[PDB]
Amino acid sequence: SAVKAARYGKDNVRVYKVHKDEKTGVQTVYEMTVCVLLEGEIETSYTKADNSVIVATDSIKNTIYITAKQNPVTPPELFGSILGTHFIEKYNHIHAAHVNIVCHRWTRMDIDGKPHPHSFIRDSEEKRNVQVDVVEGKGIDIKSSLSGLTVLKSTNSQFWGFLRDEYTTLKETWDRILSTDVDATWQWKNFSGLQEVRSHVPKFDATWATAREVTLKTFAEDNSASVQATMYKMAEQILARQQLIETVEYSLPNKHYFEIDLSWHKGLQNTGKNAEVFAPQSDPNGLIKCTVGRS
Amino acid sequence: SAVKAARYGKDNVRVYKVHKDEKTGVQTVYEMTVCVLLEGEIETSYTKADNSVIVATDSIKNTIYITAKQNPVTPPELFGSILGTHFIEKYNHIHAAHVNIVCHRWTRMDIDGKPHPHSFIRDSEEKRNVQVDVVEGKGIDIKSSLSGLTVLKSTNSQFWGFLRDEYTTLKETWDRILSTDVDATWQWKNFSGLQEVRSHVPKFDATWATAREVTLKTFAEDNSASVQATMYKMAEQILARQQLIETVEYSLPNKHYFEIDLSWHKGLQNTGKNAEVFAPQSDPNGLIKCTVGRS
Amino acid sequence: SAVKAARYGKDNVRVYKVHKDEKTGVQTVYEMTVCVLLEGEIETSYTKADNSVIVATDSIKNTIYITAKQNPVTPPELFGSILGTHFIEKYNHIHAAHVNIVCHRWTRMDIDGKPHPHSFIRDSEEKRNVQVDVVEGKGIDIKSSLSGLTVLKSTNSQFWGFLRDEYTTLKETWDRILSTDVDATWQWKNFSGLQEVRSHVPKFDATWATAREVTLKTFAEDNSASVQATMYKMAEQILARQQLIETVEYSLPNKHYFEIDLSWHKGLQNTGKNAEVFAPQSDPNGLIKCTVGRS
Amino acid sequence: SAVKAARYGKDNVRVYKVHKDEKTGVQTVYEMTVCVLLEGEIETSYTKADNSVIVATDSIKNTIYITAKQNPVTPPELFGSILGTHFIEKYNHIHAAHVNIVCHRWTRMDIDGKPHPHSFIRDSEEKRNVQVDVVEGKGIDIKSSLSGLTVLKSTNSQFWGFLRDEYTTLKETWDRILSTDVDATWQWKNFSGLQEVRSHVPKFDATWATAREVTLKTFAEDNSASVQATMYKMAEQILARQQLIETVEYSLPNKHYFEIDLSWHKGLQNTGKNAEVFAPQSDPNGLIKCTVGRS
Ligand SMILES: O=C1N=C2NC(=O)NC(=O)[C@]2(OO)N1
Ligand SMILES: O=C1N=C2NC(=O)NC(=O)[C@]2(OO)N1
Ligand SMILES: O=C1N=C2NC(=O)NC(=O)[C@]2(OO)N1
Ligand SMILES: O=C1N=C2NC(=O)NC(=O)[C@]2(OO)N1
Repeated sequence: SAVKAARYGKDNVRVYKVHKDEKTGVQTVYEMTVCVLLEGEIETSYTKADNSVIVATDSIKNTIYITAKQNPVTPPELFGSILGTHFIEKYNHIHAAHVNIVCHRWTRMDIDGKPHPHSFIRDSEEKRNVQVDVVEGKGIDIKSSLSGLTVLKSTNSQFWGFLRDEYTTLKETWDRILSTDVDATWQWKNFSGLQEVRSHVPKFDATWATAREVTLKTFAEDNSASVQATMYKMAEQILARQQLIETVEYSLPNKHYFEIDLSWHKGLQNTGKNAEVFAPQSDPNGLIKCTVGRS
Repeated sequence: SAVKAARYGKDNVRVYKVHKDEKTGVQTVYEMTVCVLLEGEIETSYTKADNSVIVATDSIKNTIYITAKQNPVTPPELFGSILGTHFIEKYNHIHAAHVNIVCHRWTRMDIDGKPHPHSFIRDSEEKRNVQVDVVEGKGIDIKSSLSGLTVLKSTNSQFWGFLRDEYTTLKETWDRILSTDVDATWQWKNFSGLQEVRSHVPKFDATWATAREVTLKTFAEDNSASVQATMYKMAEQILARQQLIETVEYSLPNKHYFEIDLSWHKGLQNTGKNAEVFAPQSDPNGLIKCTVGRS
Repeated sequence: SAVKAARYGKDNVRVYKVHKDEKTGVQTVYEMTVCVLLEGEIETSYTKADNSVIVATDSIKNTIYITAKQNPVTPPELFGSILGTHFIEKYNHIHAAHVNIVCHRWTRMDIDGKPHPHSFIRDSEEKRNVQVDVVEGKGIDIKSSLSGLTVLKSTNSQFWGFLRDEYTTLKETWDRILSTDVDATWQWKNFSGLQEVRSHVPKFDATWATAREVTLKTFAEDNSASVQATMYKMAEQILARQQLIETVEYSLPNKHYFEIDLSWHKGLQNTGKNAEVFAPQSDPNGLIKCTVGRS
Repeated sequence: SAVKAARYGKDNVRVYKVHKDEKTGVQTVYEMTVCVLLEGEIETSYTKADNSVIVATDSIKNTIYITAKQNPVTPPELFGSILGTHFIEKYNHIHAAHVNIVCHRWTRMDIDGKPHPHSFIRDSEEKRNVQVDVVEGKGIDIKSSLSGLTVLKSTNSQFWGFLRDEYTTLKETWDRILSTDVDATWQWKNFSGLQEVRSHVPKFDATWATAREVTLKTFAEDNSASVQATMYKMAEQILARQQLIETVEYSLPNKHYFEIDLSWHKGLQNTGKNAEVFAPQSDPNGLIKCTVGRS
């Protein structure tokens, strides 16, 4: 037997950082959960009880905190690139570092209509994430995403013209609820190293903002023929607005809201044009995926 | 043996309702999770296999949806009062109805700076809740709350002067992080029935808004001596602003963010005035409670 | 305004303890999550920023670990009584200690049919809990429970003869699935102090074992007329087997499994006597409660 | 722009099935959660609002229940192969079906030392899973796994000889706690179709049992040099016991239990040989992975 694949490291590392402007008094906070997994010439730790090749996961944890102390933690694409680069440069025998960062929201409070200098609210469980793979001799591969963006529209969603056979019970509809939890990922052109990542730094926040804006506006405004058709429009627009993206991926649950026929009770009309009260379904759920690239 | 207490009903009933203004096209959505538990002359269902006294939980579910179809679902204090009153009026042998409602956020989207007529975002997992106890001959007892309001301030929190003995390791501090998940409850004067509840309807949304506003502003602005001292200020202000409240209760975790001494690594200074990177602690957590009333 | 109620302390304190028999080599592990909340002459911490009355929650945490080091952690009723007694004895101004313990399962592994001396499996997420309220001048009040015991029977559950009116759609049944998550609590006679608790120590494990045995056997063997009728039988049996219990409480969800009519597809018969494939319903769920005492 | 990848279907489909032996009265229950995602000539549903190519996810749900009615649901490898094969055979334009099944435990109760004919306990949240990818022209690729198997050993775990540099604070140890949640996957030789899968049916339950047995015994008996070294031994043993497996993958968190120095309190000794009370750490956690194949 032989080791065909191996990686190891520290997961679920919670990190907070504060920036304090002593001149203005304005403080800004960042909170993340970080995972770093390493690959390299580590097989003997598995096959021969050779711990000499192991950079302890505890040490990886320490390194995450040290790197956050010595560098900006934003944008997460940059921080993850710095962190991953560190491991492959510091340790000859480590040849890849896989850095996942989940960024938690701490939005500055407005109090009596003015932004507060040091108070924040978790205004959504929506996350901004990165997956930064630093692979020695193969640059830096970055996937950026937003996830946990939960939305609903109460009309201007349709679903008709789907295949009908002996397995089909679903009624066609021209007016339904659509709700989802958006998971949207944009995959960057490979970067050659940390200099090239740094050279594009403003594009990371800008592209995240674009992706979010396009997602919301397209969801709100598209009189949707299907989840498939709507999500494709989102992806093509994001690709058109950032040439350093190669692909955009969406993964969207269709979180069903079922009509409730109440006509058995005193002839109450609660379906079709009269539908007001619905049963949100926790499960099951449609799950619709696609990855869009350029032709 | 004998039945000393009993209640039963349907829990975890998800409910959506839409309102459609056909003139303007503006749609408004409401989503809840409802629990209704009944008490009454039901002991023989337990002791004698007498199901004749049981209003089936399935029927309670149906009734929740019917009541939502036939009545406003907002404010939740009103909806819960209507729903609870129904059971004690409809069924002679049912003498209490305990209605819990969790209201989920669906905040209208702004698209290109304009409110969208039918698209919504779950802008926070914060909930607005009610507990409405309709007890035959004893009116309607309502507890309103907000919960899951997660906040952090990066300075202007202190904790010194606490008891120090042989069990104490905690250092005094004059500048720390404070973060919590706010659970705040206001208990209304007993209402005699549904007419009296209806007579105060505007006060429910207004008092929720007050409670939220006071919580946020006091958290942001109080240079906090302790969680205890800050939460008391919140409660006393809410009591001063609504005379139909009898008590205000807060339950606040102290979600600790620990300094990380990095001085073992190249003399890095990350404590005290130099503290920038912290370790959020998932557990354990302080838990601080109080109920404030009028003197 | 004035403080009508207050308590505070440390929640979510994870604790592991090992016992090592150096003679035999057999090791035994215990794992808990502990919460201790204190009451007393603490109102000025809320009203006057008086921290002198606060035993820091950090110190309460330290005390939990010290007490676990210096005492048995089993049975949890005893450990909680020791821990609660400590606070009211050590601190003149503290007059109640509220101790909640959740015990996690670490069941010894059998390897090649022999119990292993130091290896364990989390064989269920079922918990054994206590709530120990030590109140100065009022002894020690203990509620013991088991929770998260998830069971299903595939027949020998019925539900017919329930009230039928204009809100009822549920069909009567003489053969259905019954599944629940058992939460069962037994409330002990008040104990005068720690000596009296200690004098009954063997009864704690014995009564937990009885409660579990009775729950399982009654669930399995009762051809159930309703959740109500079955749970009452469990409670009355437990009361008959331990005179130092005053009441037994059950809280049982009815975790519904719905038939699926497939007759629209090629006449497939999957209802009534032909029902084989069912749809487990995540929500909503019936919730059935009762507290049984002696007549 | 163009669709580079797409798949869609129904997720989170809960399924129960009962088998009833009318001769013996013994009933046996199965409960799963199923996901089926399809690929094929579906791009126009995304690009052109062409729903004609969509087999509705609702219909996929119906098909799961119909297939469970008409076929065995065990072993899950077989059920998933039947289900996946159905979609690629029934629909010309569908060319892959990706079937994930999570199997939930319903272990038969023993009551008064005898197996009960129709009562079951969720004896662990451990799962048995499959991932069955049926790809037209490319057979059936099956990955089988066990997950959520939570274990702890209180000694006979070591970790010393790891790399030490300026990022390292971790003390070497020759006696520590090791706890993990086992996720173990075995990847089968490609099968040509459903006949070949059926021809190996007994091997599925047998190999799952082997994997579980080896995991437990190796964990219990290996005086572990590291998670890496122990998990490799598990994988090599499983490969040696089933030649139709190509690889075995483990993913193991190192769920840390930290010593608590109590020497600040009355000289209490709770470290090293005197360590009895530990602090389980919820996060962060080491995460150790490897995939083992044959040389
Ligand atoms: O039943 C279905 N209903 C759906 N709606 C949709 O937009 N696309 C689908 O493919 C579908 O996803 O859930 N299938
Ligand atoms: O250690 C403590 N630190 C705290 N901070 C606080 O505001 N009050 C407390 O009572 C305390 O709550 O967590 N105890
Ligand atoms: O619809 C119902 N079905 C039930 N079954 C039951 O055992 N008791 C009830 O009161 C019931 O609880 O869920 N109500
Ligand atoms: O700090 C570490 N401690 C560990 N223990 C271990 O068995 N292997 C590691 O690589 C390690 O994983 O968590 N790193």
